[PDB]
Amino acid sequence: IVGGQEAPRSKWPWQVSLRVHGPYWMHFCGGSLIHPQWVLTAAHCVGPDVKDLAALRVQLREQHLYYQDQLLPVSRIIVHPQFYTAQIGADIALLELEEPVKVSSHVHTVTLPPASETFPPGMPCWVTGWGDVDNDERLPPPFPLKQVKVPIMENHICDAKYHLGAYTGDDVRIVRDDMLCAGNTRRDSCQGDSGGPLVCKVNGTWLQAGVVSWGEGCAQPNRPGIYTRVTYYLDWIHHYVPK
Amino acid sequence: IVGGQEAPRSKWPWQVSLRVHGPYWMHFCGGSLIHPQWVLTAAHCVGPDVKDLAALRVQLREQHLYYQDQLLPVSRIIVHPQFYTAQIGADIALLELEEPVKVSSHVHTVTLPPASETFPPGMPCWVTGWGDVDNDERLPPPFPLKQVKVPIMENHICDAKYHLGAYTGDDVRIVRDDMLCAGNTRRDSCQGDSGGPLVCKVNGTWLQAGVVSWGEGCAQPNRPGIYTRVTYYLDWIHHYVPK
Amino acid sequence: IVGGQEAPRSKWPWQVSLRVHGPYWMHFCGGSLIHPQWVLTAAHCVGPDVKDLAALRVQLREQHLYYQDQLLPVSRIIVHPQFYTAQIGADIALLELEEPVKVSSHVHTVTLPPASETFPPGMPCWVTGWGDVDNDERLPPPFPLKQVKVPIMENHICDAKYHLGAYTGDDVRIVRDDMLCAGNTRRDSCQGDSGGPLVCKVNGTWLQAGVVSWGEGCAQPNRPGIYTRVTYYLDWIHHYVPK
Amino acid sequence: IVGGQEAPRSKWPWQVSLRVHGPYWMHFCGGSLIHPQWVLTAAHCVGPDVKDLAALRVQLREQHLYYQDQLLPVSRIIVHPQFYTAQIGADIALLELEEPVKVSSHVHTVTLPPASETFPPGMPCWVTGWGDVDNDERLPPPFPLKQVKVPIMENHICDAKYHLGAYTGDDVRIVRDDMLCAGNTRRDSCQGDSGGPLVCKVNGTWLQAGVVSWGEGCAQPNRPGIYTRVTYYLDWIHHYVPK
Ligand SMILES: *[C@](=O)([C]([C][C][C]1[C][C][N][C]1)[N]C(=O)O[C][C]=[C])C1=NOC([C]C2=[C][C]=C(C(=O)[N][C]3[C]C4=[C][C]=[C][C]=C4[C]3)[C]=[C]2)=N1
Ligand SMILES: *[C@](=O)([C]([C][C][C]1[C][C][N][C]1)[N]C(=O)O[C][C]=[C])C1=NOC([C]C2=[C][C]=C(C(=O)[N][C]3[C]C4=[C][C]=[C][C]=C4[C]3)[C]=[C]2)=N1
Ligand SMILES: *[C@](=O)([C]([C][C][C]1[C][C][N][C]1)[N]C(=O)O[C][C]=[C])C1=NOC([C]C2=[C][C]=C(C(=O)[N][C]3[C]C4=[C][C]=[C][C]=C4[C]3)[C]=[C]2)=N1
Ligand SMILES: *[C@](=O)([C]([C][C][C]1[C][C][N][C]1)[N]C(=O)O[C][C]=[C])C1=NOC([C]C2=[C][C]=C(C(=O)[N][C]3[C]C4=[C][C]=[C][C]=C4[C]3)[C]=[C]2)=N1
Repeated sequence: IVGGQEAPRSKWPWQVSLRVHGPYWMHFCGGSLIHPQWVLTAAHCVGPDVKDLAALRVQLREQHLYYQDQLLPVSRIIVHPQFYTAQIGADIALLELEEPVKVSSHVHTVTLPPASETFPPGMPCWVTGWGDVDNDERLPPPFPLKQVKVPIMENHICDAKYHLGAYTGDDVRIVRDDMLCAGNTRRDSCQGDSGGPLVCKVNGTWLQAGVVSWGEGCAQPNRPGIYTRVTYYLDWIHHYVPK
Repeated sequence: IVGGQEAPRSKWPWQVSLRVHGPYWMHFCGGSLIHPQWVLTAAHCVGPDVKDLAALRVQLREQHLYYQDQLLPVSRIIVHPQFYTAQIGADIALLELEEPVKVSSHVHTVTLPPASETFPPGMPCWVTGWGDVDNDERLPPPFPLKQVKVPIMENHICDAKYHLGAYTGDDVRIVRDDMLCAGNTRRDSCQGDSGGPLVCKVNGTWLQAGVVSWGEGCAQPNRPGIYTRVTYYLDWIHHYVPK
Repeated sequence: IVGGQEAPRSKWPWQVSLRVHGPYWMHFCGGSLIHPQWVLTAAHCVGPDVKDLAALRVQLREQHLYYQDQLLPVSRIIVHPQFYTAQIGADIALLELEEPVKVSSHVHTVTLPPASETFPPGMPCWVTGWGDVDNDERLPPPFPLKQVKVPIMENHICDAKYHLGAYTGDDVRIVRDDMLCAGNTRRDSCQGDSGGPLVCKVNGTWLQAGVVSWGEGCAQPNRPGIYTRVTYYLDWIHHYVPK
Repeated sequence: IVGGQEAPRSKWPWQVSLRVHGPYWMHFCGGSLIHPQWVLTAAHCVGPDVKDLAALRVQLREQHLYYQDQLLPVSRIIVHPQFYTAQIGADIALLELEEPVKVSSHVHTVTLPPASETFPPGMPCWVTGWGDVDNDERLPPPFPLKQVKVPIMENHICDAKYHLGAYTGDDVRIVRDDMLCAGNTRRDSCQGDSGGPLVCKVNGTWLQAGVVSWGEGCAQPNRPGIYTRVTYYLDWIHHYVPK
């Protein structure tokens, strides 16, 4: 997370940390609890190649990473089949936990938007996570969960920005239709936030508009953050995740 | 190059080394001379973002890197407008030297193939460069130009193998048509060879069939190397390079 | 600490951590509270060259590094005038706090030994700290305080071992008189523990026998840990720390 | 070498390069040819712990390291018995080649100074090597052999310099009698030059006055290069090396 700051402990009850087995269960990606037994994340965080579930764990809402670890095993990794790379698209995945979690004020699901929802450009949204606080710049210990207010941006406008200073032809799609974008040169998500959530308060309730996907660096000029548009894959998600 | 030997002084007279400015003019990609004023290379070596031409130079064939440097300035960098990432495709580009080079037995251009050339399996080809000699293993000083004979396989054979051990649907094409496939777990090109040539001997003449592009690691099981299919972009090349 | 276990919250009330300014107040060495206003540590941790005091801070006993920081500023760095390198000797130093500390059962001083105490082999001694759990292997987060019981051996026994597999002449002392040795190939202190305490229970009381100094690697064969012998420097310590 | 330049092909015909086995025979220290079959160097380059000879080699005068390599095996490694660390002293050693090298105008021995010889402070001397061109920054490829003119300085005046900005007491020796110093904030030897020679032209003839040993950083303020004084160990060398 670039810009923004440490999050109050009562905020973002659905944020989660993905841990991979090594000298210690290390955080490699963010995620979100969208259902007592399901975690929404970014496909590249766990794909394209097949993974060994034995080496993966999910950590629910934690104020400071690693301090009060309570690792939860995963039973299934469902990576969207159209995924191969973040730039191409369909960068979204599902993690089924072996046991549902006992929700509470402190830890509970976030809500998916309805297939109609669109989130207008210049709409206040928040992205959260434990990622780098800047290009090649780790979040130092005690590893607090961070948050930043980032403005949504019209799909075509981000595509347009990504063509500036680039040899890529203007009519060649870079930011694709299954993507969403937010951020500026001051506020943005970075490495370590991947698979994390982008949420916006709509009519007084929180909806996940996106999943932290990719981008050319973090908060770079004319290089806004690119996210996997959630509304776009709701049908795929609901094929596994009960309504 | 993985699984090769040091190349003799009389071979690959068209090989070139691209140099980036820094504490010293470091080698970051390969290339090939297709004309006294033009060099063929990979688009991901110089793009998708526009670079400062000043920080780039070209070194013509050397037996060992940095020892007999005679760096040459570049006046133009032309990247195929279709390019953005190597996996997507169109990983091809051109460089125009500020002056034409005097050709000879030790350094002359390579012949481009006719639009109808296929390069089918069985037919032996070679790939050259100064890249790593294995995953994460840099070429050791004095940095000799290496060569290796690589087996060519049909595009659909490689595509099917890139799906083995992957979540990507067998239906989603990975190895695209503007691409060419070669190598195995003992012979392959690695990081540092990108942009360099892949040549096959046809009717006694040497033809550049590909441009070192990408792959999942080097010489890895079920992940043969992927090269930009040169015949697919001939028309584009001729919009800049004389026939 | 090498080959230990995580330490209980009620043990080692004198153990402290030294922090140096940077992206965050990072732990670089260990120490011990010997007086409400004084901290004992290794001279190599803060010298031989004079440092900017403002850039230094001291953290009192903590169960997990960085979790609950309450950094305390330092007004004076006092390094034994005889120190230059640890192998040579006099690897001892004093830190005076700008303010005295309020002691309790969780945070109190350690008892220094009487000038005549020896600590012969077969004595119960422990060494604590936040250092590496092995050679080039950092203590993984949440960074718990570790402890390990180390076997103490006579100086001449360690001096002879350091000579095995070495070109240094036998009559050329390596482990010097103002030094003490402990540990084996399974129990030792490592990088990061430097300056911390080595305590031994003697007749119901805990006494600081030495200060973690140096060694060739950690827990390496014939290379036991070497500590500055505290009894050797009582007179010096007392020219600053009131009796 | 800091603040110097590439050496003319016909200077320092005695400079040598020490190679250690690994992915390739990498340079780790310098040395000098003092007899057709003996190489003078620093003990900290090959000790204090015993090394395996099969892993060591010797490369003679080379304009560019690694280019025209012709490694020579070493029959024996003689490390002064009083050596343990560079700061303590006796940082000198001898390498006995398996064969006598055939001297020539381009490759011959340097001369040892007479026991009574005293290089006056201010003496115009030269230090050669392939070490870093500055603190933490390697010598770029093609790795030319550098040289720099460094002024010798009085042993006492250096000891004093090293106490400035240091807690070490004034009457406590840092720069000892078996050492000598040279260089300033613009001219000095650096990591990789260790074991190399420090020659001075005396009465029309080159004498090796020092062996690159140690120092705090390279070219740092009030931290001149410290070298093992050769004259001091003439008797020890002649005990092995003929006349
Ligand atoms: C992401 O955090 C970044 C975010 C970039 C910002 C988003 C908006 N502004 C910029 N995305 C990124 O780097 O995308 C690259 C796409 C081309 C991120 N951090 O790290 C990654 C890549 C990554 C690193 C490591 C892993 C991993 O270790 N996964 C484990 C390995 C494993 C072994 C056994 C069992 C399970 C697993 C999963 C995965 C991805 N992206
Ligand atoms: C390529 O060598 C690899 C080859 C992989 C093998 C092929 C067959 N088996 C595997 N490909 C690769 O890494 O692909 C990545 C995905 C597309 C290679 N090595 O490094 C790259 C990437 C790269 C590294 C460095 C630069 C660079 O520094 N370019 C300079 C920057 C600059 C500034 C000013 C002026 C000019 C320049 C060019 C570019 C690309 N690919
Ligand atoms: C010590 O932990 C090791 C312990 C080794 C074991 C003991 C028994 N078995 C082996 N000792 C060591 O490495 O000694 C080396 C010399 C002989 C240790 N870890 O790191 C050190 C050295 C060291 C590293 C870093 C600093 C430092 O950064 N100090 C800061 C700089 C600064 C600037 C401004 C204000 C204050 C400061 C302090 C210091 C020492 N020893
Ligand atoms: C020396 O180049 C530096 C020079 C510093 C300058 C001198 C005047 N201004 C500063 N000295 C140094 O760092 O001293 C530190 C002492 C306290 C140098 N560079 O690196 C070293 C240390 C060193 C590194 C590596 C080796 C080595 O690899 N030796 C091999 C290991 C081996 C295995 C099998 C068979 C043979 C060998 C030899 C040795 C020393 N000093």
